[PDB]
Amino acid sequence: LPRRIIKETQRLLAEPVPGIKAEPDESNARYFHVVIAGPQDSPFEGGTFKLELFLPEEYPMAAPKVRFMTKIYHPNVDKLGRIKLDILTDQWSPALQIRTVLLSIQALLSAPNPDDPLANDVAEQWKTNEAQAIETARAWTRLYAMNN
Amino acid sequence: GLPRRIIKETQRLLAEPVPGIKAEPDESNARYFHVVIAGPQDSPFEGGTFKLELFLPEEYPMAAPKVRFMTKIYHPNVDKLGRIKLDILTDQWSPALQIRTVLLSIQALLSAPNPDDPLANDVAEQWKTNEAQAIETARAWTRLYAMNN
Amino acid sequence: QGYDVEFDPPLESKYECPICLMGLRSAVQTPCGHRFCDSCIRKSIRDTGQKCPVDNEVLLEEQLFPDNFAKREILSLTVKCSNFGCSEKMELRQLEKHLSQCRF
Amino acid sequence: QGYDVEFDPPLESKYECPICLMGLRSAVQTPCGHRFCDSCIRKSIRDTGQKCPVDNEVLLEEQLFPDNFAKREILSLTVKCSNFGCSEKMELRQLEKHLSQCRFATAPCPQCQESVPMSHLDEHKSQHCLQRIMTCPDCAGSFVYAVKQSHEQFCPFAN
Amino acid sequence: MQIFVKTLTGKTITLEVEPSDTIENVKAKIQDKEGIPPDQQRLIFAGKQLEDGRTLSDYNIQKESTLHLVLRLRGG
Amino acid sequence: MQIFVKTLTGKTITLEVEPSDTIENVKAKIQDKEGIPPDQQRLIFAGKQLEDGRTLSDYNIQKESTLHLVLRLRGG
Ligand SMILES: [K+]
Ligand SMILES: [Zn+2]
Ligand SMILES: [Zn+2]
Ligand SMILES: [Zn+2]
Ligand SMILES: [Zn+2]
Ligand SMILES: [Zn+2]
Ligand SMILES: [Zn+2]
Ligand SMILES: [Zn+2]
Repeated sequence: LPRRIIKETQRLLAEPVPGIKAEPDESNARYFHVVIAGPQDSPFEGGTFKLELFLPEEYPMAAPKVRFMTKIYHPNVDKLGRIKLDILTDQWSPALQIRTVLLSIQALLSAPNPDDPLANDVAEQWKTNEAQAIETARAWTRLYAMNN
Repeated sequence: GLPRRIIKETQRLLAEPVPGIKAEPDESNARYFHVVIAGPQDSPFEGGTFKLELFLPEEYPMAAPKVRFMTKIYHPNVDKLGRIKLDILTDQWSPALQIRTVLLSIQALLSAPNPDDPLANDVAEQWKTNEAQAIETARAWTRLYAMNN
Repeated sequence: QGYDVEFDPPLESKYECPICLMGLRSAVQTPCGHRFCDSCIRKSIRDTGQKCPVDNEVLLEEQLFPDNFAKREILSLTVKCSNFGCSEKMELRQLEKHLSQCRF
Repeated sequence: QGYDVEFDPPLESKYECPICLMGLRSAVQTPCGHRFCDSCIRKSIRDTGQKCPVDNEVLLEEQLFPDNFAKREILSLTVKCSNFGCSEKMELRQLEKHLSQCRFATAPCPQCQESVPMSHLDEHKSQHCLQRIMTCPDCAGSFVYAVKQSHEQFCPFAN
Repeated sequence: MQIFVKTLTGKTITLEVEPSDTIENVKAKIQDKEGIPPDQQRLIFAGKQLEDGRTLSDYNIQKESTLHLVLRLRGG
Repeated sequence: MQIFVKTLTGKTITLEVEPSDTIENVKAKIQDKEGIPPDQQRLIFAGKQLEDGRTLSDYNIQKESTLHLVLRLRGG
């Protein structure tokens, strides 16, 4: 259960970040049940979004596998919960850790990007009709991301 | 401009003296050093106190210090003029080396004379062919010239 | 792949590898100006690409150099045994010497 | 050529240049594992020969590299101001910035090029520094305190 | 005020600043201690991506606050 | 045990030994700490060059005694 992972685990278990919860499964030490909170001044205020994070055999030399297991109206996140994020989408660094990944996911919620989209339909509405797209983001937050 | 190197080295020589090596700058010139080294243990020169004079050229530490014995010493690697045949001072000098390391090597040289790379040829010849006589004269030269000064 | 061992006092961040998170085995430094294990950074240039992991700056097999200065310093840190009831302390350098003649 | 400056705590020998015996200015490490100031070692290659001064290994202009990790830790070392009454500490990095506005520093005059403490260069307009520009009391004309004697020609203010 | 920052590796640096310091300055003072150029830094605080022009007081950062450093948002 | 050694530059290091150690392996402990290979080291004590064959107790070295290290390229 390689050393890099173990140290990194107990490092973020002792230094938990505001509104990010990440715990390994009792069974598999590489599978992390994650919840990130809707950030300050975001469309997703008061929201609690679950995530399935997993460390591949390659790690840390390759990026982790990450999905949103809660539905969220967001131009960089598709209907399957797959995520368009620089870190684990493409150019990755083995310096990076779970901590930094999860922060960057949080940072994605703070800055939705229609100009670098995955959900092509959402980003279209997000660019031309910001107001409504934000209201729908809030509505999806309220329907899916509370009391779960 | 009395380059920090020299200064830093100078106040360490006074504060952390090497056993049986005294080195103080002249009251006039900071680069000129009155030195006294002790005739080391179990040597020909034991009981001796030898005055030397060490000078730092303006190149220092990119060139070696120039040092000579002022005291008379029967030794194959020290001539009548007190110049010393020691590598440190000749070629392949290093600017990492310091006055301490020069003087320590001169102290060492007194314990371990070298007839094979001579300067006083008459002495070295004596030292190779008739070592016991040369060594006994060495203790006498020590005795006459390197005590009570 | 870095030095996995109980350091005491515990390993300071400057000798820790950003990639593996352990004592810098055969440490190498970038011209960028940071440190990694020779093995670890070389794997980062194999797979993650020609970049410094900590800056996203240019980095090639060629311009890595060994921080030999750092490597001693590291081997001079005192460490404990890793077999059960040992509790002997030593400079890291002779951990392998002692674990040949160790108790448990 | 290195960093000549009072460190407190005093400089640990690991950042000391074995040639000049100071804090490593633009620090460079050798392949044999040696720390020098770029300038110093490059002179040691010029005049002493192509070798590391400490272990007698082979060395050249090319194969030395800048120890950027060591240089930054160097500039983080706390140091004291080098003007007289300073009594203050800072990281080596901002010694230069602090010497601009040292409370106890000495600054030559814009007008008199007599050196003057920074505290008192403020007070060196009202109390005349010898080329300071007086305003005539009871006639209102600008002239340099040097040249008063000749302005006493011109206080015959018509109407 | 002294404020905490967590670099990529996870270890914690502490920096002396005042509230009228720009983020620009914080990244410059991070560069001096970690060698990461200002371009290549992204500071996150309370899940908010901090912008260069604005100040610490504009995001109301206080004494003993922990910034988190990550790498540049170069979306792809 | 725990002897002192003054390197070329002035640094004073400490080396754990036992009296029956050779000068050879002392010169090895210098190399590990200071990078200078044994061939280029010369060790001095009370004005004597210490020889590679003999032991520390053969020169009457003891607790806390300071050896001095200098350089080679001799016979010139
Ligand atoms: K260091
Ligand atoms: Zn590593
Ligand atoms: Zn053991
Ligand atoms: Zn230097
Ligand atoms: Zn070397
Ligand atoms: Zn001051
Ligand atoms: Zn004036
Ligand atoms: Zn007038």
